[PDB]
Parts: sequence; C-alpha cells; structure tokens
Amino acid sequence: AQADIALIGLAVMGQNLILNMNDHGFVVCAFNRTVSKVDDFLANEAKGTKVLGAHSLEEMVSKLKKPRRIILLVKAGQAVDNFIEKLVPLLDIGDIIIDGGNSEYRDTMRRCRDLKDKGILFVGSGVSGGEDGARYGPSLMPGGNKEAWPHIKAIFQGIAAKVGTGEPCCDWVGDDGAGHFVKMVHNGIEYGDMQLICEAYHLMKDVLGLGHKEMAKAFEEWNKTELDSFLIEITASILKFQDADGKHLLPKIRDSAGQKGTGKWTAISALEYGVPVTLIGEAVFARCLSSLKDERIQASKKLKGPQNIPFEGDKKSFLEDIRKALYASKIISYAQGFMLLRQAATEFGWTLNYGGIALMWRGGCIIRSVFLGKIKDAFDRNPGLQNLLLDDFFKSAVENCQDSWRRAISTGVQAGIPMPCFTTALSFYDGYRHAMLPANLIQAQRDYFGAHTYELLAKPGQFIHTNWTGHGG
Amino acid sequence: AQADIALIGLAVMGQNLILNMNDHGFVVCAFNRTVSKVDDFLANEAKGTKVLGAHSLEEMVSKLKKPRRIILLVKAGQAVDNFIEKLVPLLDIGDIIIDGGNSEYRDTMRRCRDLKDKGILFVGSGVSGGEDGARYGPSLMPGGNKEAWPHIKAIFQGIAAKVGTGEPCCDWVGDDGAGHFVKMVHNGIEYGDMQLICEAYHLMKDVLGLGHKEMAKAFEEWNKTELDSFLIEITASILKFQDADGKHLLPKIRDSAGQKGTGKWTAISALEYGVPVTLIGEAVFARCLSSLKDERIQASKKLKGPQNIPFEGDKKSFLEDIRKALYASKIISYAQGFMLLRQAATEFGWTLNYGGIALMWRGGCIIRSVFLGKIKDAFDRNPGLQNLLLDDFFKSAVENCQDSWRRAISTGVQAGIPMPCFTTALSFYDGYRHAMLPANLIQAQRDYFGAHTYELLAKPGQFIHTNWTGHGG
Ligand SMILES: NC(=O)C1=CN([C@@H]2O[C@H](COP(=O)(O)OP(=O)(O)OC[C@H]3O[C@@H](n4cnc5c(N)ncnc54)[C@H](OP(=O)(O)O)[C@@H]3O)[C@@H](O)[C@H]2O)C=CC1
Ligand SMILES: NC(=O)C1=CN([C@@H]2O[C@H](COP(=O)(O)OP(=O)(O)OC[C@H]3O[C@@H](n4cnc5c(N)ncnc54)[C@H](OP(=O)(O)O)[C@@H]3O)[C@@H](O)[C@H]2O)C=CC1
Repeated sequence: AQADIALIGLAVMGQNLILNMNDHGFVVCAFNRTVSKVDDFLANEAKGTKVLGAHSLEEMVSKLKKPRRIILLVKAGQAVDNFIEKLVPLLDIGDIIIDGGNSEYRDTMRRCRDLKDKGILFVGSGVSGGEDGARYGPSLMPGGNKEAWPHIKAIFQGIAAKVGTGEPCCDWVGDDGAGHFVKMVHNGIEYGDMQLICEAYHLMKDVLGLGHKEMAKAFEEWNKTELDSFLIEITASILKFQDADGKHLLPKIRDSAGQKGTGKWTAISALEYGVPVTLIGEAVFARCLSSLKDERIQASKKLKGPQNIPFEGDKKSFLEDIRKALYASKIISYAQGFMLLRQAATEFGWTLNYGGIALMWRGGCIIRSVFLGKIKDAFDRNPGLQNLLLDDFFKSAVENCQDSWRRAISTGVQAGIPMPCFTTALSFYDGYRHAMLPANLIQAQRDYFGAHTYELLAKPGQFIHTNWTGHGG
Repeated sequence: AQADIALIGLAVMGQNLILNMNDHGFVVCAFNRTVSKVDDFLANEAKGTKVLGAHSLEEMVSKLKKPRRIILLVKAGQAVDNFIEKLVPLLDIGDIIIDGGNSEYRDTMRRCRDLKDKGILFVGSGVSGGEDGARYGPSLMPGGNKEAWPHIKAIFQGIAAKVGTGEPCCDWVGDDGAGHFVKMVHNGIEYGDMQLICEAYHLMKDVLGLGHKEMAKAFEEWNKTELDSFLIEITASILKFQDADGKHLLPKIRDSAGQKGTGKWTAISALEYGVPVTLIGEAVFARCLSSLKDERIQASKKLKGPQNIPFEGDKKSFLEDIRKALYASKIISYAQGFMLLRQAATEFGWTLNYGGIALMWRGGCIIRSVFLGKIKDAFDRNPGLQNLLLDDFFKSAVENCQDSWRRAISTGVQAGIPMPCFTTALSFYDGYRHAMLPANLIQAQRDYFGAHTYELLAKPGQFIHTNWTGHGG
C-alpha cells in the first residue's frame, strides 16, 4: 500500500504512460525484466516524480494498494503469458492485470476466462497514439472482465486524451477480447487510410505532374475541409520535408511498406466471419505488393502500360475530384469497418456502443479526425443503424462525391495509376446499392457442376436442385 | 488378400469413384459407417461388378492385399480423425490411408507426421470434378508421405482424367499438406473465375441490354476463342435454360452465393504468408456481399447511382472489349494463384512442379481449360519462372488486351456496374508493372507517427529514423 498501479515494461511506450499517469497524480511503481532499466529510468526520466521502482516482482506486488492493479506493456505473445504465470501466485483474489500490448483478441479471451476462475480480474486494453499519445493522452480501449472497470476507470480516463467537450477517449469496450478486437480494427482502418492517401498522392504526382511542394499545399488545403485529420496533416509535412542536402526526402525512400501484423488480422477476421471489408484487404495486399520490389523492377522492364495520352483538363478541378474520391472511399472503408465490428459483436455476444468507439478514435489514436465526430453523432441519432451508408449525412456526402469519384477512377484507369482501394470502395458501393446482383449466376453454376441447390427469389427458404445436364436428351 | 483398395464413405462421390476404380479392373471393398448403405450399393449401383462389401471395419481390413490401401471419402474434420484412430490398431506398419475429403492442409500435415512414426504411410489427396468426374475421370492431387506413391500410382493415374496426349491429370504433388493445399488453391481460383464470368454477364446485361438468349450466344462464341473452358461452356447452357413455364430460369434465382469454405482459406493463406492474391480475395468478399440481400434491398431504396447516360457505341465492339477484359483478368488471378503456390512451396519446403499442377488442372477439375495448357508449357519452357506475367505468351496476351480492358472498366465505372475482380486485376497489373510505387509514403508515415524506421532507395539494408516532428523548432 502506497502505489496506485504498477506498469511492467520500460520501453518508450511504458515509460511515457507512467509519466502521464504520474502527472495526473497517481503514484506508479515501475518494474521491467531487465531490472537495471528501473534504475536508469528513476535517475533519468522519472527523477523528481512520485514513481517508485521495484527490483523484484514480489516487492512490486508489495507496493500496491488493494485491489492490486498492474499493467503489462510488454511484447505481445509468450512474454505476456510468462508474466501472468509469475503474477498469479502472488496476487489475491480480486486483483487486476491489464495487458496493454497489441495482443491477439483470442489470446485475450482465453486469458480473461482462465483468470476468472482463479478470481483474478483481467482486462485487455488497446492503447493507441504512439510515444506522444502515451505521454500526454493516449486513446485507450479496455475490455475483458467488467468487474475491473470501477477500479481502473479513474486512471484510464484520467490519462486518456480529451475531445473538445472534455470527454475522455476511453470507455469500457466489452467482454474478454473486445478492447483488443477494437484496437486491431482501428489498425485495419489505419492501413486503409494510408493507402487511400498514397493513391491520391500517386494521381497528383503522375497524372497532374505536381511537384512535392504543390502536393504538400494541396494536402494542407484538404486538411481544412472535411478531410481534417492527423494523417492528411502529417502527409503535408512529409511532402515538404527536405533533407540535409536541400532536396526532398520522400523521393529517396524505398517503397517496401512493412507491417507488424495487426492489419493482416482485421482482413483475416473479416474473411473468417464473412464481412466484405474489401478496402482494408486491398490495403494489406498493397503492402504485400510493394515488398516485391525487385520483382516490380524486373516487371517494369517488360510489362507495357497504356498509350501515353497527356492530361488535358483543369488541374484545379481534377485536384478537387481527387479530394472527393478520397473522401467517398474513406466513408466506404469506415462503413466496412463498423459492419465488421457489428458482426464480431454478434459472434461473441458483445454489446458494443459504436458511438462510444467513434469517440475513443476521435482523439489520441492515429486515425483521429473530425470525421469520427460525424460518425459518433450518426450512431447517437440512431444507435441501431445497420450501416453507416444509410445515415443521411454519409448518404449525402457520398452522393455528392460520386461524379468526381468516377471521374478520378476513369482517369487513373486510362493513365495506368494503380488504385486498389479507390476501385474496391467504388465496386463495393455499386455492389451494395444493387438490390439484384449476378450472384444468382454463381448459384446456377454451383448447382450445375456440384449439385449444391439454390433458392428462388420469391419463396426464399426452399432449396431446389435443377438437372441442367440434360433437359431433353 | 483379394481386394486391391478399400473406400470408406458411400455418398455419391465415394460411390462413383469405386465404380470408376472397378471399371479399370481394380477390386474394391466398400464400407461406410451406416453399414446398411453397403448393402444398398451392392444390390443396386454396384450389382454385377467386382466390388466387395464389408460390414465391419475389421473385415474390410481383412479383405485387403498388403500394403493395405484404404481411402477416406468422408466429411472433412472430426470424422476423418475418428476413422484414423480406429484404423491404426488394425493396420500393419507400411499400410496406406488416403484422405480424399476436402481437408485443411494443416490437418493433413499433422496427420501425415503423426502416422509416420507409427509406420503408417498417409496421403492426403485433393479430388475434383464432382460426381461426373468421380465416375469417369476425376482430377486427383495426392500429397503426404512419398513412400505411399508407388503403391497407389497405378490406381490413381488409372482412374484419373486423361488429357488429349493421354497423360493423367494426377501426379505426386509433394509432402504432407501439398495435395490438400493445391486442392484449395484450385477452389480459390475457381471462385475467381466464376466472379469474373458474373461481371462480364452484368455488363452485357445492364450496359448492353442484351437478353439471355443473345448473352448465351456471346458466351458460346467466346468458348471458341482462348476463353475455351468448362465454366464458359456451362454458363452458355445456364443462360439458355428455360423453366417449365417457358421463361428463363436464371432471372428467378436468388442472388446470395453460398460457400463451403475452401475459397475462404486460399485468401486467408495469402494474407498469412504475404502474397497479393487480390482477385480471389475480392471473389470471396463478393459472395459475402451477396449474402446481405435484405440489406442491399434496403440500400437500393436510398443510395443513388451515377447519372443515367445510355450506352452509345457498337455493341459488337464492346462485347469484344468485355471478352478481352475477362481474359486479361483471368490471366492476372492465375499469376496471383501460382505466386501463392510458389510462396507456400518456400514456406513448407515443397518442391512443386508448377507445369505438373497445370496438367492436373487441365482435365477432370472444374477450372479445366485450354488455358491451363498454355500455363503448362510456360513452366515447361522455364520451370523457374517467378511469375506467369513474365512469360512472353501472357505478357503478349495481356499487352494485346489492355486497351479493351481499360475501356471496359471505365464504362462499367461510369455506368455503375460493380466490378470487384475486373478492377483488382487491373490495379494489381498496374501495381506490379511499376518499379516505383507510393509505398515509400507509407514508410514515411510509419516512421513519423510510430518511429518504425525506413531504408533508402540506394543503400537498401540500413534502417534510418528521421525526426520529422520538428526540424528547426
Ligand atoms: N498501430 C497503432 O495504432 C499503435 C500501435 N502501438 C504499438 O504498441 C507497441 C508497444 O510495445 P513496445 O513498448 O514497443 O515494446 P517491445 O515490443 O519492443 O518489447 C520490449 C518491452 O517488452 C519487454 N519484453 C520483451 N520481451 C520480453 C520477454 N520475452 N519477457 C518479458 N518481457 C519482455 C521488454 O523488457 P526488457 O527491456 O527487459 O526486455 C520491454 O519492456 C509499440 O511498438 C507501439 O508502436 C502503439 C500506439 C499505436
Ligand atoms: N470445389 C471443387 O473443386 C470440388 C469439391 N468436391 C467436394 O468433395 C465433397 C466430398 O464429400 P461428400 O461425398 O459429399 O460427403 P459428405 O460431406 O456429405 O459426408 C457424408 C459422407 O461422409 C460420411 N460421414 C459423415 N459424417 C461422418 C462422421 N461423423 N463419421 C464418419 N463418417 C462420416 C457419411 O457416412 P454416413 O452416410 O454413414 O454418415 C457419408 O459417407 C463433395 O461435396 C464435393 O462437392 C468435389 C469435387 C470438386
């Protein structure tokens, strides 16, 4: 009794969350497996604060006020499990472990269940924002065992980022893996937004022949419109940045996009649970494509492009078309993301508050934007909205953009600019608007070669198998 | 000693394979868990053949010539495992179990390994073709423990379908899950081909306003060109088919496409192992989209489409454009499929013979086509080809189609026809041809908000982190 909460894991993320925590008047006891790290932090970044250190897992446990509350901000995987094993013998029934690492929603569920019967309340939380966010106000997404929530509410919401009306970008997400499932869908969406920005970049660079200087200006103009977001803002900075030598740094960087795995999971989840989250799929795959750098070098030497027609038209107009095409496509993957969230909710029995989640992504996290605010009051006005595209704001915004959107894509297609995400968003949009789709032909084929049966348009329910093979032979 | 091989599982697929087997002069002993089924078959379909029945798993084992060879054509999952458990006590070291069900490549690997140390040779085989194929010549894809192969080679290749020069559409695929991994990639590709056919159907139906009668004729014309395939052929039949009442049956069928899961796995595998198999992804997702039937009904009432511009142009030309767009897109997903096959080969240590696999899909299976022949001699001429698009035939075929292809997609886009697969194939094509892609901007963003480091275009290898945040603050 003295420390309010413990944090294990002293890399920059843990470090900054403890300082953030301390600034809101919480005594935190630090610990790390390379114990020397605890000293180093106490004498350096945490010198002159109220944070205590522990040199043994056992004395860390000793410092805590009951219910003991300890946070793991350790590498996801095995590491988290090891710590749980060691922690459980020392803790009392009713104690709380939070895993803040980017964990697998399934590993979280398992752990949550497992700890319930040993009387230990487990919460898996998504943390977003990076070092900066960690330090002044991260976005936090806690889920797991709801009994832990009243014991941690004050800390998490206190250090959480705050939206303009002072609400925290943190609230209870739901049971077991919910917080960790929300965290990864956030990253899926993050991948999506980035690829969309790249596509817009690629069209103004190759079709419009803009230099990085003008392209930064155009993004900066765009950040004053509906597109106002952290990502459009940093993109304008990146395009302007000049290296030591005076020339722009971005053209020097190698185009193989890495990925630490979370985006991958969103798209795999959609595939497992049957949700058309096509834009995040294309975004993950566009990263896979860029990894085949040497292969694209070799392919560029021999695969021919379209005939070169120079762009004739008003650059200012096309620039505006690219803006609206980005915006409509962004609306589309957010509609795909929240329908994945709805399906997962249905699969695992979570009562998700989608306006709540919108608010949690409104600040702190990388995808923060004014856009998320508009999503929040769509679900406020109607919490049972099946799909974002049916809310009048989005239905109006997309309707309003579609001319430009189709123009932007036709030009790209003729010019040979790769647009994975612009094209899936439009395909999906046109797919979803259609009451009748050619899917009935798939059914006919499936029934024909594999006898799989089909149902009629009127009288859904009965499955028929036609004998196509011969009908008069 | 008397029967050459046993088959367990007497649904139509097992039934027909046993008759096929018997016709090639192999004595087969049948067995099934609802043992009554064995009698029913012996007195009915198998009456007057040489197939023996067994009424106990033990007497089935007794009838077999050593090395005992038994085939499971049972529902994939638990069922297969149950049978293995029961079989292993009765078998001798050196005996062979083949699982012909549509199994998980991972379950196959596990089983293959597991049985090795108990001295039982396991082979997992993919079987394709349906009832018809099962009866006269299926496509067969055996993998697992290579020691079983000489003992089953004669039967499998004997009942296998034969290509015009008499080679069997069956040869050893590789170790453990290989045969079962090839089987599922085949289905992935199958999903792909079907969605492409639907898209072509949708454009001639809505943009060209063709009736099902002309559309069948156009497909029938197309089946005489490079597009010559089983699927284009049955599609022409389906479009012509008239119901009892005299009107076309296809417009009566409900557009929710089912899926038994295999297509799903191909796309999940690509995501796990980092391969841009975008067309099969879009195809699986297009099935997911059609399942939201009631939702599309509700969306059709409120999401607006493009302005209605009537199609003005020559129908004959556009029809030809749709043909070439289908063909180029098909080339693209086959290039994506064989690069997935190459990566899996690299992941699990399989020495795959891609021309061999091309030959196995040349007859028997649903995707059979003249196209697969062209793929086979691409890999014959060069077995180490990294990607099909670099082979001069395909490089020429795509170059030759791209005008039409871009025309077809621009028209679709303006008209509002959903084209998931036509657009990913083009996106990917334009993606892969480009030596330099906007992926370097992702890297800049990743380094900026998450410190993730990046490497330079010249000097690959060194990872740099720039401090973007402030460069003079
Ligand atoms: N995508 C998004 O929206 C966002 C993602 N995130 C990510 O969350 C991540 C948090 O992890 P990070 O802090 O970088 O840590 P790392 O994954 O680098 O792991 C190092 C830390 O975990 C500990 N650790 C490592 N291995 C073990 C082990 N085997 N056993 C016990 N402890 C272990 C280390 O202790 P020791 O030093 O003793 O080894 C150290 O404290 C960040 O990378 C951040 O980018 C954050 C914000 C946003
Ligand atoms: N996509 C492609 O390219 C192709 C896919 N395939 C597919 O492969 C499939 C083969 O399976 P199919 O023959 O239809 O069989 P089913 O999946 O319908 O299973 C029924 C058969 O398996 C047995 N079985 C069921 N449950 C068990 C159990 N619990 N324990 C033991 N045995 C069990 C049944 O025996 P009992 O009657 O005693 O229950 C019966 O023999 C076909 O559906 C076919 O479409 C084939 C060609 C191509």
